[PDB]
Amino acid sequence: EVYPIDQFMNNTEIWVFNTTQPDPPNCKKDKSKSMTQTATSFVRSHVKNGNIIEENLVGNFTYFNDKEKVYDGIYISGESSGVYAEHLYYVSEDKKCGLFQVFAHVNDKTTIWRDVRVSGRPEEGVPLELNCTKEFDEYVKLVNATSKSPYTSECQ
Repeated sequence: EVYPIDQFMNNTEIWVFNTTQPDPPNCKKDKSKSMTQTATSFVRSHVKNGNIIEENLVGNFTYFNDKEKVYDGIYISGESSGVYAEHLYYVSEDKKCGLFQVFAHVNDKTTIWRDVRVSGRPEEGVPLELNCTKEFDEYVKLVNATSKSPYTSECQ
């Protein structure tokens, strides 16, 4: 069914825990700032050559699903990795794990990938909901993609 991306993104820190993005930078995370009824303002952060880069972005809520009552996606203008749309298509029962379809365009090159994102700092001995990670693993096998985790406990 459909999970409110506006609720998932209303968390202090959302980390990219696993991704099929090719060669992803380390320590990818979003930090919420504020939301209106129709858009969220947030800081998208990652590390490049030891430097923390922070982009102040606006995600405009929209609908991938048919019934158009629950926001499940955002449009993004000017994102530095070329991501123009993100579709939240699954969230765990405990609301800590979310699966994303990511649509990107840079330099006459248009790509898609998928993420497991975690609504908080992952722990040492607390695994994510099994259906969440397994559904992602099913996709990774189906498209024969390579998956990587941008996260380490050393991430600021």
